[PDB]
Amino acid sequence: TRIDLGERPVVQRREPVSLEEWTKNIDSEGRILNVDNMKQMIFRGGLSHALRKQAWKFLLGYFPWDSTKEERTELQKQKTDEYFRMKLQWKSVSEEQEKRNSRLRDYRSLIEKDVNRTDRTNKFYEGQDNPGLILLHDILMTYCMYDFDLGYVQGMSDLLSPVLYVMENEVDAFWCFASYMDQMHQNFEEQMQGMKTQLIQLSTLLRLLDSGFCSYLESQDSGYLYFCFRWLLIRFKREFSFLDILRLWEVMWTELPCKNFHLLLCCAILESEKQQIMEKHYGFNEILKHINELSMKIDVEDVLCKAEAISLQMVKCKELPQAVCEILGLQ
Repeated sequence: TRIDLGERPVVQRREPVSLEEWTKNIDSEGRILNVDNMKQMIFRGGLSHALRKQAWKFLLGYFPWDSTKEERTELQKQKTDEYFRMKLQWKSVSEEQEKRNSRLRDYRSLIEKDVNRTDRTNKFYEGQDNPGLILLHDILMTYCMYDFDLGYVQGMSDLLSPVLYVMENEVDAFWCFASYMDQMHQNFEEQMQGMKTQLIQLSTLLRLLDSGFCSYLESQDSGYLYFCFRWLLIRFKREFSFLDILRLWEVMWTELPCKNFHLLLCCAILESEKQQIMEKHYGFNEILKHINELSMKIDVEDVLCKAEAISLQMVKCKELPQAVCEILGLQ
């Protein structure tokens, strides 16, 4: 016996924010007028392709919302200088230095490995002669100079590639990736807490939604949800088309409707596959295969709707447990 969530609302989404709608909210000083409203619009509709390059800078934290234009143009000047200063640090490393730096050449081999593996049918990264791959490589090496303790960990190029695609500039892509890595950091740490914390948080959400399904997974030894690992590490990057991911991440970065919205996206997908898994009586292996084969077969708009529908239903609940309250950011 547990919580009655009540009925699930139906969610309606809106058209993406146009370049024109954006420019209207900018004053003469280049400040943004209604932030909360713009965030609501970006969450509700996403961003038009033309608006994507400027607005992501604000979404990712590269440009502060309260900034003016002169503060931004001043910021880019410092960030350009700060970037190439760090790029020079690894680029001036000699063969002799590499022999004696084990951590550095380890990072480099991991980078070269993932880069060749990243988005190779995309126009930006296609072909072995593509400048885009060099940019991927360079930005990732420079991030090793920026954060040497973390360096490069597998899956970080999957996070960078859409950011590099949108920004197209080496300096801009780095600092956007840099702020993106700040929130994504504990995913790639040595003993990784925050992958474990997210899996714990995720199961907590599911036990509230359908506890029968959770009891099922425990019987199938799927109780710790390792099949959700790929989802959480790279934020669904492998489950969606490149264009779909752009829209998916735009919406997430608004930080609306609640905290850890990406966990509810997991719930959204998981409730759609809930019946097939239980009927066909899938075990841990069949579940992992079923979810991996679910790639590219998921509609973004449908999932964003269900995920928000769920959050609305949880926040409204007076009997909602405190553990979930913390996860959704109500505390």
